[PDB]
Amino acid sequence: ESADLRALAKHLYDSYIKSFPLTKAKARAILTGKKSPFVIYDMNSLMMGEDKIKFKHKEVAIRIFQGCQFRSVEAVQEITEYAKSIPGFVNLDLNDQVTLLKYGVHEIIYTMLASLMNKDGVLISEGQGFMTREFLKSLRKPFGDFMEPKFEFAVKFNALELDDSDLAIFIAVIILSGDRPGLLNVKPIEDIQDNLLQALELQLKLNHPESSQLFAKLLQKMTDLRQIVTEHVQLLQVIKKTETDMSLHPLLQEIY
Amino acid sequence: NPESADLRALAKHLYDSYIKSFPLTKAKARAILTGKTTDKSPFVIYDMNSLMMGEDKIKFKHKEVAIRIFQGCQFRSVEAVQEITEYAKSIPGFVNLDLNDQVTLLKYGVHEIIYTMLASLMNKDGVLISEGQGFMTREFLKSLRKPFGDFMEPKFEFAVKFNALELDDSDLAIFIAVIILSGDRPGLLNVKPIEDIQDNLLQALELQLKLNHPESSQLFAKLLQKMTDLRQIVTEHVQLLQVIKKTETDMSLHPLLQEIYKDL
Ligand SMILES: CCCOc1ccc(C(=O)NS(=O)(=O)c2ccccc2)cc1CNC(=O)c1ccc(-c2ncccn2)cc1
Ligand SMILES: CCCOc1ccc(C(=O)NS(=O)(=O)c2ccccc2)cc1CNC(=O)c1ccc(-c2ncccn2)cc1
Repeated sequence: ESADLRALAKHLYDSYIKSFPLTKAKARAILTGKKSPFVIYDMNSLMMGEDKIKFKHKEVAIRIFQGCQFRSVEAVQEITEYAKSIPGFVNLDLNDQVTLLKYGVHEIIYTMLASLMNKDGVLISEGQGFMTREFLKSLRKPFGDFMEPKFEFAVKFNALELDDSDLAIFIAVIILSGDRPGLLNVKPIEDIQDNLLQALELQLKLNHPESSQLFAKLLQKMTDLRQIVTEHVQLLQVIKKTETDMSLHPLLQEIY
Repeated sequence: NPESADLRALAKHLYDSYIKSFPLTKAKARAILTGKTTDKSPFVIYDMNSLMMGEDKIKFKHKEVAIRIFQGCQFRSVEAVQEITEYAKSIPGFVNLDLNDQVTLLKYGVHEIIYTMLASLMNKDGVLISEGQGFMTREFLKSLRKPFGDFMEPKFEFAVKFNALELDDSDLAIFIAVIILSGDRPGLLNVKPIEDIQDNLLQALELQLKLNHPESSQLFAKLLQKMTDLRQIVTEHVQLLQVIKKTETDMSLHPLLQEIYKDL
């Protein structure tokens, strides 16, 4: 029966590679120094950064915020495509699929964002750039505390030393969460997640035999992700409440 | 197997201490709730006059109606902190930790445990109180004057889902131990020795659920995911309390609970 769990793990790994360009293994090689990325450590390297690498992604703090928004919008489509490759997912009630993606994408965004972070900064622009933790923290209120909680999570998350093959299954487990509000048919969702869970459990045991209770430790990080997401939502609200300089083009805002 | 043997020993030790620290077990609570018996029948409180006669029939160990009920839950919570603290000390390695970290684990751990153990005392219709002598309906509690009317409801919602896991006391003893030894608590000085203990606890829990619920696929994984639900409930609860102290300036909060809420 473990032959089907290994097949599922492989299936998911291949799909994850196809859907997500910048893998963790690639990002790690770049971060550690093993064709260096442009570094943004202050206002002037910022200015030159957009001059050089030029991101589709007026005020500096606002321009950075909006850039992260553009990337998350792309990430949602990459995630959506990955979800469709998870066995059983497309066979679910279409409203439920929509629901699972709607509530799942932020958790996955921050999970995968950790792959792009170390304690010193984050890879941006498909790894063409590196923007420092301190520079981000130096953005005026309340933008200077937007990325920081994510860095704190990443550092803890990255200590688990997961690889791409591990994360492919973990991500799929997040998507198939039966507790999302408004779901109409919870049974096949938890039935699929139960199977992904077994796959992840086995994967972690074979891949990290020396890492005791890694499975448990990973599931515990769910708490952390969700806390990060609700916290993020709340900051977004303050940006909405205050901040008049956030208004984009009518059509542009529709996209977000 | 010699590994497995040490894990079973740890499970037995924990279940034993749990029975010793917590006077009203889930097993007892379920016996009262399912109302099979004639000696263990609770007096039911479902409205005001019912509550009034409750005060007579029920010996409570410890003004306005919502307030007397609030102060009632506050007393019980404090009693629970004491019970949990006593249980915590029995967990191997706990008392050997940095004193400041022992306190930190308790501070952030006790509410998650209170609402875990509170689920043992609930069904969809209400909650056992005063050592199972009383039963207060969910509707009566929901009908309370705002904002007291919605203090208890999120706990009920959690409990019915949690209860569907069908855990028994021997399972819960270990799960509660795992909650206490949480290495991700804010302000922990020495994370590693906590994590090492928690690691051992997680092994014990995992084996326990497999032996006790062999037909329950991924119960271990499902139980751990409930820790997310617990965090949420505690967060909501604390926010609710901050609302109260501003609206109800004549309402007193117990100092121990206050110290727990402080910078939570
Ligand atoms: C692979 C998953 C997606 O990557 C994500 C996803 C979400 C987020 C995110 O939620 N950001 S955020 O919390 O909304 C934020 C707000 C204000 C300042 C910093 C961050 C960020 C990135 C990472 N950020 C970037 O890639 C990025 C950052 C800055 C720019 C940028 N900087 C200067 C000018 C224009 N763009 C472009 C991209
Ligand atoms: C280990 C089990 C823990 O039990 C707990 C723990 C926490 C809480 C809790 O946090 N409650 S609460 O959310 O603060 C709340 C306050 C007011 C109305 C509804 C809810 C409640 C109970 C349950 N409540 C009671 O046991 C209780 C309820 C009512 C009375 C009471 N009622 C009327 C008059 C006097 N006492 C006494 C105890």
